[PDB]
Amino acid sequence: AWKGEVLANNEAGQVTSIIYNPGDVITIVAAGWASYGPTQKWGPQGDREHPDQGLICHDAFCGALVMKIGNSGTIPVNTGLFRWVAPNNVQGAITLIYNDVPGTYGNNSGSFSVNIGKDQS
Ligand SMILES: *C(=O)c1ccc(O[C@@H]2O[C@H](CO)[C@H](O)[C@H](O)[C@H]2O)cc1
Ligand SMILES: [Ca+2]
Repeated sequence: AWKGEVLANNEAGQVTSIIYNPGDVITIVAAGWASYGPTQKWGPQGDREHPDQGLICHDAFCGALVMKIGNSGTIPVNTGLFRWVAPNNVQGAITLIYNDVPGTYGNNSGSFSVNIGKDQS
C-alpha cells in the first residue's frame, strides 16, 4: 500500500508506489485542507462554488483531488474511492494531483494526506 502527502502547489503531481494492473481493485482515502489561492481552505472535494475556468479535471471541483493511471486523463478521486476498478485499457503508476488550472499552482497552499491500497479480488 501507499501513504503520503499531495501538495496543492505540486502541478506535476505526487507519484505513488501503486502500480494499477488489469483487474486490480483499489481503495483510496484522502483527507486534509488545501487552497488554490484564497485564504480559505477546502477538503478533497474542492470548492463546490468555484467555476471551472480551465481545470485539469472538468469532472471535479477546483481544489479537489484527482489522479492519473499511467498516461491517462485526469480521474476524480475526491474524498476517495471504495473498492474501485479502473476503465478498460487503463494501467500504470498512480499519480495524485490537486485539481487546478495549469500554470496557476504557484499560489496554492496545504495538502492532502492520502492512503491507497489494493483490495482482495
Ligand atoms: C471567482 O469567484 C474566483 C475566481 C478565481 C479565484 O482564484 C483563482 O482561481 C483560479 C482557478 O479558477 C486559479 O487557481 C488562481 O490561481 C486563483 O487565484 C477565486 C474566485
Ligand atoms: Ca491556484
